[PDB]
Amino acid sequence: HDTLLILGDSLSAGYRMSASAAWPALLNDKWQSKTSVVNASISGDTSQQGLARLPALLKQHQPRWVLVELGGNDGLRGFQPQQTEQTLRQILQDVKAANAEPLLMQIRLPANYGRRYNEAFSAIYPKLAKEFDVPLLPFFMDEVGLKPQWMQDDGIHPNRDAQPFIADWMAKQLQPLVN
Repeated sequence: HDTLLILGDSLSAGYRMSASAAWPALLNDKWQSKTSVVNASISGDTSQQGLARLPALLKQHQPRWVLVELGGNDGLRGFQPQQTEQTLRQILQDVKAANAEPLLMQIRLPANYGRRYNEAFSAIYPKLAKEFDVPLLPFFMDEVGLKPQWMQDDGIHPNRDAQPFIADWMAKQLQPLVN
């Protein structure tokens, strides 16, 4: 009955698969009658789009914890790292002000983007985790990517088959935090 809210993009919503197929639904199943998992993710969401939806989610779901998994789409849509940092800062602030605990997931961009860019982008996550003194979960795609059979054709998004694994991985990361 205590709720974890997942505020994510495609990596949590599921890319070209249903609600029921994505790892949060599987985690919800695994944690039935202990912890409620509410998936508030939408494919393609930027950090700014996530923040826009946040006040209505906090009021509606009154979560105890909010897992923030955003930033991956920000560069592609014209937002610089410094803008992503500030947007995430604001998200963490709203979660704490609603007396929930923020959990930040580390995001990594494709090597493709540039070495100068990736270091700056990746660096905002530990910076904010330290600044707000919150859990920083590792980027699960670092592991999922090691199995081509778990990747959709685009080489970016985990497929249906990957979702049970990711649910297991999240359950383990989140266990000490949630009961």
